[PDB]
Amino acid sequence: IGWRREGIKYRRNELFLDVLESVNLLMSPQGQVLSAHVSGRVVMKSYLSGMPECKFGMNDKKQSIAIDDCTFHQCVRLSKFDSERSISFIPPDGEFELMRYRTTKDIILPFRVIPLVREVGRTKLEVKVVIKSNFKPSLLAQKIEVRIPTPLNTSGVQVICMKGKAKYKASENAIVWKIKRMAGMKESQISAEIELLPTNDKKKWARPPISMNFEVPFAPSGLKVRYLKVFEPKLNYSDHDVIKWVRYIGRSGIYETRC
Amino acid sequence: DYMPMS
Repeated sequence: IGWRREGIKYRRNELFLDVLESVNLLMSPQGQVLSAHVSGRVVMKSYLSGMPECKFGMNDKKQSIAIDDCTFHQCVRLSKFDSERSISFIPPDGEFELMRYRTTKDIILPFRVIPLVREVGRTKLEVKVVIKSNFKPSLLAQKIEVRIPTPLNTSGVQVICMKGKAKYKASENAIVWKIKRMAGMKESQISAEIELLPTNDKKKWARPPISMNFEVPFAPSGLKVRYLKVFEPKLNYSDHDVIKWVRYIGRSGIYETRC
Repeated sequence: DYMPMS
């Protein structure tokens, strides 16, 4: 084997699985989903003694989710998954990327955005934006940002938001709303008044989408890791002896709700 | 966060 050395020794035999998903979405103003996909990588941090063959299993089609197509680290017997749905491999030591993958079916959209806009005459905008967290409530979304674009003839913006904090970054012609943490199945809202300058009347505005960024401790695809079995047949340790850890990091990618 | 595997 060219990627792993033969005499590795660890007193403490531990491994760490990271499911890393970028979720991506474009939503019409009426709540219909125009496009959606997940890019995911699975990264393994492994400290295992010797040369262990590992079998890695998830919910490839409790639940069952449907992976569309994926690609593996060379270390994986491609044919061992080509007739049994069992990903098998001897891992490299240290950190490495076991697979990347993509997912479009039956996604979990961590947040729904409900924009509401009202034209108080040629001078004001009245605007409310509600976000709903749509995941298990024992879980905390963190690093929530709600970017609300503003017009170019803007002459000041007052806002109220009971949760979070909100600047008007006029350099970027948008309102940034920032929320440190939010639990699942919750509603938070922001209200804004957008004082306006007169503008060339014909030259008119098309509300660009409201974009979000967020991090959530679960895989939006619905993927869930089910086993990482470790067999090492020359050495007097076995599976019960390995200390195992999983974590999920679903990040936003393109996450635009259309106004 | 890292949870153990059950």
